[PDB]
Amino acid sequence: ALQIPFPMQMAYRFNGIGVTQNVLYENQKLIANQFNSAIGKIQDSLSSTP
Amino acid sequence: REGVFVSNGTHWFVTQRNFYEPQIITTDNTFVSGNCDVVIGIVNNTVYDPLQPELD
Amino acid sequence: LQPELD
Repeated sequence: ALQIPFPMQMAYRFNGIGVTQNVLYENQKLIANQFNSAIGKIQDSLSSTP
Repeated sequence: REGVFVSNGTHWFVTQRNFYEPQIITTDNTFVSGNCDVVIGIVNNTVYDPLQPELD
Repeated sequence: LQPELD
């Protein structure tokens, strides 16, 4: 296991889906907020689903 | 373009991800996008241009 | 670049 800063890891994965990494470094803040909000709604979804 | 910016303490290099092979940072293996104040953790260094050494 | 000789 080789340690790597987490934003650079996500930049690699962005390359993996055909989007250039500059797109990630310029929207880091917004992306982080979107990810946090989604994770927050996951638990609510699990709890509300019968 | 491919790899990661790796510095060995005093100098900066570009190297392919899965095997250490440092190269000089030049205009050929990098691409530009916008001004340099929005990206976090950016550093400073000389980016050589191969057209200058020819000096026609 | 050589043939152009700019």
